[PDB]
Amino acid sequence: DSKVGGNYNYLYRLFRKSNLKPFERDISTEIYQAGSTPCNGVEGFNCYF
Amino acid sequence: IDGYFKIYSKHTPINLVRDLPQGFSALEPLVDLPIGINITRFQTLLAL
Amino acid sequence: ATRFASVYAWNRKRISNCVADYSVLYNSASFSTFKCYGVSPTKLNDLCF
Amino acid sequence: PLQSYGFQPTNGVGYQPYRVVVLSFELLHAPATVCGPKKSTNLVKNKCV
Repeated sequence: DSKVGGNYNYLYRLFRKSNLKPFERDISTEIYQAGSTPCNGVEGFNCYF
Repeated sequence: IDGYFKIYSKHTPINLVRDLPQGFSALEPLVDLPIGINITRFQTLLAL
Repeated sequence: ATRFASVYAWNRKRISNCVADYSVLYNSASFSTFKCYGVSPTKLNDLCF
Repeated sequence: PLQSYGFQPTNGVGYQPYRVVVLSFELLHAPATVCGPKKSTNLVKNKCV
């Protein structure tokens, strides 16, 4: 699973609104709003993929 | 104790020439310093 | 502050014996970067140090 | 050993000055000299709450 220059085939969820329930799966790609400011579907301050 | 330096006090009127007076009086908590230093000795400060 | 330190002589101020409100910082939106390590930026306001 | 930054306002953003503040929090058995505000609710009476 590794290669020179780095393999990026594998992803992991870095941000979520709440912890997953047992054996739960979440494939959503909606930009996470960490702050009070809305993200309008684009990355920005407190708005990260 | 428990990570603090803790102080209690009370002041009372007396009329005596010498020695600690009789009777009961409970000291109230004064201040509760969150200070971590080690202490093993002390000395009194006096006004000339 | 009007003048910051040179990075070779980076200033340190101790913050203590006080009540914080990190939400005022995090919601300021004045900042280009706001990264927290080990502590979540949101839960930071619900915690003591 | 020290070199000065040349900050002209017309420089590219990678060469422009950035201010940084790093907040370092320590968690210990020592007393909590700093804590967050723990924002209160209104107070209500004569009801099971």
